[PDB]
Amino acid sequence: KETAAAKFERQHMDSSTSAASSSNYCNQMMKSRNLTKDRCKPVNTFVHESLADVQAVCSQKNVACKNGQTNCYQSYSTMSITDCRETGSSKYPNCAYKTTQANKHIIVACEGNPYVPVHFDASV
Repeated sequence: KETAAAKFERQHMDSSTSAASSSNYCNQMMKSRNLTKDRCKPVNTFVHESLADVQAVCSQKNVACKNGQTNCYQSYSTMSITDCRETGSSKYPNCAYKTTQANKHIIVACEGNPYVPVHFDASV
């Protein structure tokens, strides 16, 4: 069954582009990464950096997750990210999203050995 680490890459990593290139980026990515299979995931962030740079966040600034957990880490540097948010016209199975480009610090939750990201918590 898919591991938590593999699930993080599938839902959040897009090293193949430096940023979202059109307003349809989220619509395409959400569907292809299988994030709209059972329902429309309401919000999802993609990170446009190398996997190694994102995995490195687990050894950066330790911070509390939004939920209180203390296995969260924030990147020392800003990263290129795309914020995908469901629109008013979104209706399963035709999930629709608004694409927003941004450069922010990311906060992820890390677990395992090797200690890698398993959940995207927020961008600040």
